[PDB]
Parts: sequence; C-alpha cells; structure tokens
Amino acid sequence: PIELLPETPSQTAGPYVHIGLALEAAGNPTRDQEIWNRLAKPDAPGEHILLLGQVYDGNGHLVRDSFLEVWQADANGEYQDAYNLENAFNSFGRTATTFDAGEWTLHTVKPGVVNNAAGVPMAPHINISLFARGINIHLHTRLYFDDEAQANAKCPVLNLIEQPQRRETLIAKRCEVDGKTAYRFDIRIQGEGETVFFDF
Amino acid sequence: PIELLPETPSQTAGPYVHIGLALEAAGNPTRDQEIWNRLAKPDAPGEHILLLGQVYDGNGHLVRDSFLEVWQADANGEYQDAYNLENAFNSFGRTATTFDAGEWTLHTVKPGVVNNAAGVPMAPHINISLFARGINIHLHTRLYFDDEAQANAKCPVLNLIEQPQRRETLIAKRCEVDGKTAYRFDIRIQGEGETVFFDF
Amino acid sequence: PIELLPETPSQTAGPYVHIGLALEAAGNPTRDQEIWNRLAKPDAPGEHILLLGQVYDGNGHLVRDSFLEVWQADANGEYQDAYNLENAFNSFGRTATTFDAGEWTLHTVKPGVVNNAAGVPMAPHINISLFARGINIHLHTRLYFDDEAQANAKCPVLNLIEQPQRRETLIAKRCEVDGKTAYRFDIRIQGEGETVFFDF
Amino acid sequence: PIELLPETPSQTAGPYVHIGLALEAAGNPTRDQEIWNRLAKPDAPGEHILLLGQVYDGNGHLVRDSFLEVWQADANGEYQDAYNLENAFNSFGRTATTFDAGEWTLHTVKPGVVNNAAGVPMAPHINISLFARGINIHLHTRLYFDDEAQANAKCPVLNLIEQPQRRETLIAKRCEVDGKTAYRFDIRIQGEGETVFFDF
Amino acid sequence: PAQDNSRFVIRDRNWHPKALTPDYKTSIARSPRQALVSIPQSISETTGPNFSHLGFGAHDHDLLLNFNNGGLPIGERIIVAGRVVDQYGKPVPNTLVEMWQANAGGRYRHKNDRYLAPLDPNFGGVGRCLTDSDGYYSFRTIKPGPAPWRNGPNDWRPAHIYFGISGPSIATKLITQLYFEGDPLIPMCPIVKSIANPEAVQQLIAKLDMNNANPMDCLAYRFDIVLRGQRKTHFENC
Amino acid sequence: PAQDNSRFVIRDRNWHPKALTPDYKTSIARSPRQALVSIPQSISETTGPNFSHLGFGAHDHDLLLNFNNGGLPIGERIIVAGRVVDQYGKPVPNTLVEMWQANAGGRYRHKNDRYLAPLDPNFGGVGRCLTDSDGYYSFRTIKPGPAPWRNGPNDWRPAHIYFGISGPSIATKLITQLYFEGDPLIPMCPIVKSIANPEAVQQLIAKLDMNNANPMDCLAYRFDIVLRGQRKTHFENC
Amino acid sequence: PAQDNSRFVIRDRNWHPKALTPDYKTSIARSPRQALVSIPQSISETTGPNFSHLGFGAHDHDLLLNFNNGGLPIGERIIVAGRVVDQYGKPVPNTLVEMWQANAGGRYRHKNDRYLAPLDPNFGGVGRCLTDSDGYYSFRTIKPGPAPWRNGPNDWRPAHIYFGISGPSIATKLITQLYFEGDPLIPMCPIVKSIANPEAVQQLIAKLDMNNANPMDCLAYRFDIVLRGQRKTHFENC
Ligand SMILES: [Fe+3]
Ligand SMILES: [Fe+3]
Ligand SMILES: [Fe+3]
Ligand SMILES: [Fe+3]
Repeated sequence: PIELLPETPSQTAGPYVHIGLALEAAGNPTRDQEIWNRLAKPDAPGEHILLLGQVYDGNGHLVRDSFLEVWQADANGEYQDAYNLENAFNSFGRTATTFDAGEWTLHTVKPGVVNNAAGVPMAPHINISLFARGINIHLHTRLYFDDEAQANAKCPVLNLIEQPQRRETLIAKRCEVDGKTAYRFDIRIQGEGETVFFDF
Repeated sequence: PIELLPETPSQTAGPYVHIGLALEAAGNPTRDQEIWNRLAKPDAPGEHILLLGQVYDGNGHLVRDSFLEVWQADANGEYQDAYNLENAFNSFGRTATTFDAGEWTLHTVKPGVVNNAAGVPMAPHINISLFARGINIHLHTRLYFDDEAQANAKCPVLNLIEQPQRRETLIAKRCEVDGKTAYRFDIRIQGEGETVFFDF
Repeated sequence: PIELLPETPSQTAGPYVHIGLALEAAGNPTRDQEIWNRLAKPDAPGEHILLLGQVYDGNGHLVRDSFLEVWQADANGEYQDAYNLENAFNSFGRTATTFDAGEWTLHTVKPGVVNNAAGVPMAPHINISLFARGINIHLHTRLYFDDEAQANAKCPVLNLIEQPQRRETLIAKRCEVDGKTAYRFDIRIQGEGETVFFDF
Repeated sequence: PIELLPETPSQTAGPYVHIGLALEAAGNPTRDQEIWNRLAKPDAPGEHILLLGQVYDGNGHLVRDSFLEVWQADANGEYQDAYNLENAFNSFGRTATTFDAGEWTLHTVKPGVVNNAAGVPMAPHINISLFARGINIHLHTRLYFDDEAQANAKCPVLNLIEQPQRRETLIAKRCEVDGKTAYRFDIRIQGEGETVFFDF
Repeated sequence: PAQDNSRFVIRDRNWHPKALTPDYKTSIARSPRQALVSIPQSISETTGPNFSHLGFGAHDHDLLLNFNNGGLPIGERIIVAGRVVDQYGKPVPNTLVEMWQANAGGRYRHKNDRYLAPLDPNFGGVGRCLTDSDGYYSFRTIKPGPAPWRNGPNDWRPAHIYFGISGPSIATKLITQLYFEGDPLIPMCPIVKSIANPEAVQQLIAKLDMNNANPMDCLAYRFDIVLRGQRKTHFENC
Repeated sequence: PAQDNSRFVIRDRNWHPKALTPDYKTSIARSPRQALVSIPQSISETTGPNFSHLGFGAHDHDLLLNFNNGGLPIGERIIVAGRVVDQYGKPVPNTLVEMWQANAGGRYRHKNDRYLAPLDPNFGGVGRCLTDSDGYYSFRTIKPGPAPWRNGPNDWRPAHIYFGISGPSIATKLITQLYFEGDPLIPMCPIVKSIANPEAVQQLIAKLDMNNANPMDCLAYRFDIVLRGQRKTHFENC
Repeated sequence: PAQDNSRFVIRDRNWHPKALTPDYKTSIARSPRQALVSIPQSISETTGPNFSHLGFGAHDHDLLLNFNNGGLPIGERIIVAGRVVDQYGKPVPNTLVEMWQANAGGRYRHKNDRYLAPLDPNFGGVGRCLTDSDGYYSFRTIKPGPAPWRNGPNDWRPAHIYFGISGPSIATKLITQLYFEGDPLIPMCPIVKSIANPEAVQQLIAKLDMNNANPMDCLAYRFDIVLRGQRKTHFENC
C-alpha cells in the first residue's frame, strides 16, 4: 500500500512542561507576550464565562502538573485563527494545574454553534488537549455545557459515544463564582467516571 | 514434540452474527427450518422451565448483540444429539439478546443429573457458549440451579472453582415469568461479579 | 492459489508410433485383439459410412506417418464406452496414414445428435485426436457432415469459431466410393485452409 | 548509462474500448461533448473530404472492433491543438469500425503541406493511431493521397520506407461516396499488402 | 442418545486470539479479567448436536439464488469450498457449516448497519450446508466488499465471510472469519491482528482455486478448516 | 497553432508488450509481421491535441453518479487517483485521462458482452477528467470484478480499469490497464503477460491508499502514470 | 475566520507510544482504560491557531542570551535546526516551535527539580520561534546533560530537549522529545521505550550536523519534524 513519511512520534510533556509552555504558572519570569488563559477581553461579544476544573488520575488523586490547550469558536460560531494579544477574542488558549493551584481556570465566552462536515449542528463545545507527566500522547476531549441539554442530545459528536452514561462525562456544570457565571469541568483520566477521550 | 495440524483460529462472531445464526433478530425472513430457542415441545418429559438473562460488559452496560448456544441433558439425564425440529426434546438450542432490552430467553426442561468421566454425579446444568462483537473466542460457562443446593455443593465441576464466592456466579435464580417457573441467569463478562468461564 | 499435481507433459508420438499403436499399419505382426478402424460391424443400426482423408503439413505436403484416434456417438446419439471387439458398434477407433497408404480410412455409422452441457443440440460429429512426428501435443478436431447444413449452422461448438470461413474446415464432403456412402475429411495442420483445432 | 523513469507499459484497448472512447458505438448514451469523427464544420477553409476504410487481420478478415485516432494539419498546413467542439476545424479526431460492415469514416479537409524538422516539405498526410483487441501497443501509420503523386514521390518520410511496393500501402485511393469526394484507406495489419507502421 | 467415547486435544489459546486485544476496541470491556477455569472433559463437553436430520432448503448453500427478488445479485460470482478435518487429519463428515457476509459493496443486510453503500435487492448474505461423507462443503456466493467500521478513525475490514462449524462436540464448535488471498487490507486489520501469530493468520486466508471454477461463469476459492483432534479415551479411572 | 519545439525519448519496445504474444490469442492475427519503420520526429509527431477547452459534465469523473437511474451502484466504493509525469519526473498538467471498466461483477455495459453476471442499473463504467496544474487526476468508482473471456478454456482477467492518457503529443498518447494490489489473477493473465519484464508489470499495479480514503465511505487506490520524457531540441540542422 | 477545507491523515497509534507503558511508572495511573472514541474531522479539528503575529523577543530562540545574568552559560554550545514538513513532504511554514530543556548538568529551572547538580545563573532553558517560509527553524543553546529521575532505582534520561509544534490545526499539534546521536542512554530509557517500534525511536534522534556548525564557536544538530499529512477534501456529502 501507499506509505507516507511517518509522523514524528509523541513523547510525554514531562513534569517541567510549564517552564516551556506556562512560564507564569512555573513561577518563572515571563516574556513580553505569552499565550495564556484569557481568551476574551471584557469587550468581546457574547456571554462571558469562567471555566475551571481539576484533573484526576486512576487512583482518584489530583494531577498537579497538567497542561491544557483549548480551541473554541467565538460567540458567533466562528473559529478565529489569527492569534494576537491585541484581539478582544482569541479562539486558542492555555492553562495549567500546578502544586500551588491545582484547579485550572479559563476566561472566555460561551462558543456559538458550529456545523460538522455534513452540515449537522454540533452542541456548543470547547476542544481540549491534555498533556502531563505520565501522558505519552496528549488526550483530546470536549467540554459541553449543562445548560444546552437540547443541543447536547442532538450533537452528532456526542451521539458517537455508544453509552449515554459516558456522554455525561463531557458535560460541564454551571455554577456562580463571585457573582459571575462559571462552569466546572473535571477530567478523570482513568477508572470510575473516566472522561471520554477522542481520536481524530 | 509431536505437533498436530493447528486448529483454525477463532474470530469474533461480529455485530451481525444474527444474519447467519438468528435470522429473525437481524430483521430478516426465516427459512423453513431454524435452530432456535424452544428445546422442548409441550409434551416433552420433565419439568418445563423458562430460562432468561441479560449479559453485561466490564462497565456494567448491556451487551445487546449477544448470541448464545446451549447444550443440556434431557429430564432423564440423556443428551439428545440427533437434532430434529420434530423431536419432543432437543438438547441443543440457540438464543440472542433483544437489542432493546438486552434479554435472551430459552424454553426447555430442567436437565437430569449426568456423571463426570470418573462416575461422580454433576449437579443439573446447562452448558453455554457466548459469542458477540468484542469476543474473539467464545466464552464457555454453565448455568446451575439455586434449588439444587445440595447437588451443587457436591458437583465435581463447581468444586474446581477455588473460591466459593465465584461458584455463586454460576447459580441461576428461580423466579416466575408470566406466572411460570423460570430461572434468571445473568452473565457479567468482566469485573465485579464476573461470571466463571471454563476451558476444556 | 491452489496448485494441483502437474499433469505429465506430452511428447511427440514420433515416427514409429505405429509399432506401438497401429501394428498392422506398421506391417508388423498383430496380437489376437487390436483396436483399429472398424467401429461398426455390418449389423450395427444406423447409416453405414466410409470416412477417409489425407493430412497435410504447412508446405502442403502429405503427412505419411499420422496416427488418429476417433470417438463418436452411435446412430442413436449415445456414447458407448464398453470397448469390446464382439460389439456390433464401438464408439472408439484408430487409424493411420503410412508410406504405403497415405489416406486413412474408418468404417463406421453416422453419429446421432448429442446435446451439449447446456442442453443445446450439437450437429452430428466425430471427435478426432491427431498424433505424429513433429506434433508435440496431439491436435483435437471435429469432423462434421456436409449433408447436415441446417444442424451445422446451429451447432453451439461450430459457433464458437469466430470466422465463418474457418467453420468450413470442419465439414466433411459426401461422396460415393464403390457404390457406398463416404465422406472425405482432409486436415491441414498449418497455413492455407488450416483446420480448426480445439482446446478443452 | 542514464536510465530515466520507465514509461508506463501499454496494454490492449480491448474489445470494449467503445465504452470509454466511442460511446454511441458501445450502444450507450453520449455526454454533452464527445470527441468524434467530424473534424471540420461546413465553413472550415479548404477542400472538404470524406475518409473511410476497413481494417483487416492476417487472415484477411475484418477487424470489426477497431478504434482510430487521427491528427492532421488544417488546409493551411497548421496543426490546431486547442481542441474545441466550437472550432471550425479540429486537427484531432476519433472514429471506429462499424461492427456489421467494419467501416470507419472521418469528415475533414485535405491537409496542407508541413515541413519536417530539416525544413523539407512532407506530402499531405493524416497521422493515424490504430487500437483494438489483440493489439498490445497501438500501431502508427500515415494516410497519403493518390492525387498527390508528385509530392508523395519527394516525401522524406515515405522515402524512409526502403521498398517502393511498401510505400504504396500508405496511399489512399480517391473515390466518391454519395457523389462527394472521398479517399479510401484500408489497413492490413498482417501479411499480404501489410500496411507500413511507424516507430517514432 | 449421545455417549462419552472420545477426548479432544486441548486448545492452544496463544494460537487463537486472546480475549483482550485493545486495538479491537470492543474487546476491552468484553474480555474476562479472571483466568479461565480448566475442567476435565465429561459427556457434557465431548458430545454435541448432529444436524443430519435438519431440513435444508434447495438453495440454502447458494447465495446467488436464496434471496431471489427478480434477478441475480451484482458482484463477483464465486464458489467457496473446502474440507473440514480434525488435527489428526481425519475428515469431519455430516457436520454443519454456516456462513454469512456483506454484499459486494460491504453492506450487511442487518437493521443495525447504516453504511451508505446500497443493499442489493437480490442478495441476502446467509448460507448453510452439511459437509459430505468425505468432509467437503460447498457454497456459491458473491465476493463481499470491504466494510468500514467504527474502530479507529479509518478502519476497514478486509473482504470476509463469517463461518460457524459444529464438529463432533460442543468442544469443537468454532466461529471464525475467512479472508481472501492477496487482500492488502488483511495486514492492517485489528480484528485479524487479534491473532498474535502470523502463521495462524495465514490459516484464515482462502486461496484462489482455478481448478474448481466454472469457466465463463464463476471463480472459486478454497478454505480448509481444522477442528480439534479427536481421540479415543485410554487408561482412564485405572 | 501548434509548433515543433520538443523531442520525446524513444520508446523501449521491450518494456512495452511486443505485438505477437500468442498466449493472448487475438494477438496472433493482429500483429504486424514486418518491422516497424523508424522515422525522425517532426511537427506531426511532437504535437497533439490539448483538451483544456473540452466541456466536461459535473459528474464526468464520478462513476457513482454519472449513470444515475434511481440509486447508487452496488460494489466497492473507491477513489482512483494519481499523478501523470514524464520520464524526467516533470508533471503533465491539463492532460486528458479517460477510463472505462466493467461493473462489480465483471460485466461490461457493451452490446457485445453477454456474460451471465448482471448489469447494474446505476453503473455505466466510463469516466474522464483533466489532470490539474500539478499533474494529478481523480476518479470515483466501483472496484470492477474479474471478467471471464474466451481465450484459453478457463481464463479470467484480473480486476482492471482501462486508461487512456493524451499527454503533450501524439507521440506520448497511451492506452494501458490498471490492476489492483494483491490480485491473485495478475500472474495468470495472458494479457498482463504480454509484458515480458516483471518489473514493467509491477508498474501497472495500483496500490491501496488508505491516506486518501474517506472514512465510513470509500477506499482509495493510487495509480501513477509515466509518459515519454520531453526535452528541448538541441544542435539540430547544424 | 478559519475554514474547514482540509483533512489530516489518521494517526498511527502503534507508531506513537501507547498510553499504558508500565516501565514508565507514571503512565500506569495516567492512561485511559477505555478505548478512544473515533470522530470524523470537522472544522473544530481541522483548524488551529496561526501565530504569525505573536510578538517574539530578540533572543527568544537563543538560549545563550535569553537568560543573561552577567555571562554566558557553561556547556556545549550548539545550534539545533531542522525543517517541519507534513507526511506528504510539504513544508510547514510560519508554524510555532517551542522548546525547553535542562542545563548542561541535567538540572531544570523549576522549583520541583531538586537534583543536586547546580543551576547555571546564565541559563534558563526555554526557547521559541516560528518556522520560516520554507519550513526551517533554528535555536542556539547548550547541550543538556542527562537527568536522573525517580522511576526505577537508577534511571537517567538521555540528554533531551522537549519540543512543541503547532502545525496547521489542533489535529497536527504535537509534543515530543529530541535525543542526540550516539547517546548510550537512549536504548535504556523507559520514556524512549514507550515507543514500541525501534524505527520510530530513530526518528527522534537528532544528527550531528558539522555542515551547519560555526568553526571555533558552536557545533550543530539537525532535527526534522514530520506532522500529519494534509490533503484537500474530496467526494464528501455526495
Ligand atoms: Fe525531562
Ligand atoms: Fe464483519
Ligand atoms: Fe524415438
Ligand atoms: Fe477487459
């Protein structure tokens, strides 16, 4: 058969990932421009939301060295790839769990609806890639919203998860943090309540 | 050493096993004669019973595409191998789980006692072979009866299972379906309460 | 793919074939029973016919060392495989061309119609196998009859010969020899008027 | 030595070539635009002519499944390569033999003179490529005109054919079809009167 | 009735696929985590159904005719034939062979298959027969097409036909899959690769069998099946 | 109009099949017995039609849609794609690629094919396209089935698709046949074996191309085509 | 905004390291036990950030000058350079390449690293750059020392540099580790050996590149990176 050049193989991001990719989180000096956890400035259109979560291993213990990358549509359902710290909104961001701060946070807007390749609407979601010591190739997941039950039930991606009880692992829980709208999205890498991870 | 011809290797029966072995369940027309789940005609000797059960995977979810073959002695402890739809009793039958409820049923008689090769009586049992998508080589088990406690405690096959707690997984529970004597035999392929499976 | 034992490869019958297979034609002493050129005794049912012919090479020169085997239905269209010199009819015979007698002869009856494997009638024919010095594997042909034009035109075997002008090479010419019905069937191995040869 | 990538090897166009290249002849519906046998619209410059011919195998039998491609200069000695069904003249065309009569036709103009690479005029000609079942790589030839005797005698391509008798095989015969000027160009693939075929 | 008069050679469960083969994703949750419990052969295991008295329809072995809704199925006409023997080389006569498959385009006639390739109105996809007195079986069918499936993101089964064979006892009964000589999908398939030994995989590949073809009609493939060796009991209970 | 501005590398007629290959029976009477006459390249040979202004229909390259009589064709959905280059490795852009084939069962939609395997009412079997600016072409189709034919008594073509490619001149134009990776009929075929060199045969075998497949939809094969090398003229007439 | 116009070749997850590789002890509890769920590519997966207008500082790619506290760092001066391409061999221009590493003694500038080998006051161990318009990147740094770690009782990482590459989409994003030609620790490392295929491990080994060295100044290593092949969509939703 036709065999292309093989992809460079993945390796773990290791325990010191923050020194390269989360400098402030590493407690190290930062450069003038950093890619971090504020996707939306106050002026961005849409519903401003705080996202937060903890990451657990197969023994139910906190993962205190996680690094997360996120990719989401703006409030109008458009992906914005022109990354610039001057933008009121960026579709991409980074966050981390650390020894001092075991709960990651993101400051963003709720993403608008995006159609899949067949033209079928997907429920509002944030794409997440999870890296850490012990993770040899990053884990892909999606964060959906518990206040989008109708859309979630019809999402062509959620519906590829064979068991309804596993779909529930991808649904973030709405709360309020200091009077502001928030959602908690905890990830369980292994075992009871294991978070659905995707391949694509 | 002496090496015979290798046996043809097993493969999964796949999710469409019912096309070939359970035609109605596939949604398809049947042939004049089908091997199915009614082992006993109404006037076969012995105690007429319903057997039923559900099959669970390692996550506790129903296996809705199971296919089961059964082999049992008649009420007089005789294996009737000359398969014929006109027989009062057939020792062989087939069943499958409903896709909606995941429940299989078998209509039979309670099997009589047969001796092992050393002449020691075995408790009344029905030999089962389980096939499905995800199962690469079929799983052998036995269904014994909870109202045969004395015989069960002396069975030379049950006593080869080292742990009493695991012996319990092979004991079907007497119940009533539509007012008729039945025994429920659930199978757990993996994990908590995992059903004993045999090699022979 | 599946490869069977290879067939023993053919070789030429060589210039001395008659010493083994046509003893009288070789001018050598004969044994008590010989397979020869009289398929029909006078008492055989059907139309008694004399067949005769010459064999030519690619330069138009006579082949004076040919050996021919023939296989035909009786007048009722039945092949008779129980070869016996006591029979009024045998379906099999042998003839030859020699230095003294360059024109072979056969004494037989006109064969009846035989159906092909699809049940379609074939025109009356004699199957011929031709052997000689220079012929590495024998050549198969058929002798049909010029007074069976209607049947010949509809023969499913003749109709597999793509060119009508090549079909004519298989049609023997009716004549009279000493007041008796005869047909001449000349064979041209190579070149102008080359006789159709079959593979099967 | 320097060895380039090998050319893809040729294979026969097969007996069903017309499915792909002569759709009507296959018995099939045509597409909006087809490359076919009318090179010249009625008002194309030059002398409008019909070309026709039959193709013979080595036994003198018609090749009823021929497929021919032609390439010729326009009346002004120009090769028109920008193929378009709206062109007054196309230098390229296709034709095929009728299965019944084995005759191909082309509607064109008499080509003007073009020079060879050394600047020597070639006689008026149409380049032909012949394809069919049984032809493993297509055969190249040229059709010249019998009313161009003076030019033909001086053609540097015709003069590369060592034997005058063989040069005659490339000379089409002026005739009249339906009262209109035509030239007949029969091709004999093999044997007596074998048409000259070229390599270049 | 049946009697205990034979023993069957113990299976090599490293020749067969293991239960847990995670590249075949559905195996992860459908594989026992505890060891199988070995038990000695008794009459329960060394007997099984014989199907000599099952009534077969005229076309039960002929998938070109057994789902006839006005024409022939589209696709590559093939005979699939072979012999069932045990590990000692003894033929297994009068044994039930069942088979099922997708159509020429890899679509199954099953309510749960929604692959976009069309069903064939004259193809059902199920066959059965008994081996003859010398152990031989024969089916006529269409060569199935590769079937995409939701395992990895671009997984395709090689062309395959499912087989079930009863044999002399419940200890011999087997389900397997036949693959076709040369299919470039075979080395790529996680179901094929559930079998760890490459020589075992080769035993599932049917060979083109020109000797058994009907000219101008159908090709043929040969697929021989080996069931567990059967021997008489000896020196037991003494 | 066209001009003479290039030369084409001379063909290797021992790499191509020879004319007389008697195991392919129809070649015996359709092969010239006289030598080909070599002639130098002139404008007549070094020019040819370009098809950039031919009007193509929307589905001309898509055999799943271009003979639509109420449904999809039955059989193995495949993309057949590749690149046309010359012997120097230069892409051949904007060139005409035509293809034709039997259906999934080896039956041709031609009045002269009376093979008993049925026609598919939604399959025609003809495609065409132009290579793009980088030399690439693409078709979508059904994998054709082997086709029996009246050569020897049990002869079967491997699965094959006919290709015609125009290229820059009448000197480059080629018809060939594509075969499929692994097909056990390839080594047996007298038409394939008209090519004497085994390495040349390999150049006609399309490779399974999973990278180009549409998951849950269609597989893909890759078939690259090499036309005669084109160079500028040099040191002529001096 | 970003558009869905491309597809990315599916990953070979037996070429990459698997999740559960127990000799790398931390993977035991940080590996999912359920199968990954395959999903089709949509605009969510086939787009990603472009960093063309991220503001880079003058020394962001030069670890000899980007942590300047009064001198040069101690250790082997090296350039690390290479090309980013996709599996079709197409360069990946203007893509973000980030890297980080220990100092010459195997000590990381992170509070959680308490290895007794000292920090270097003039070394920070962090770089970033964009590939140029032809897909090339280059860093200047110190060759890192092997780093001991609490896995087995005497485990030492080979000298290594972490790499992160964005590529055209979130589907192409990769983190990996570069190792150095000849390092005898490479065959011993349970993190290297998380990759099962030895040919894949070889893809992570940077080669000494004397051609790119500055004489009397610094050596050079070459490390090329291959991201998933990108192709246009074809024959979708039809
Ligand atoms: Fe490290
Ligand atoms: Fe299947
Ligand atoms: Fe001799
Ligand atoms: Fe063909």
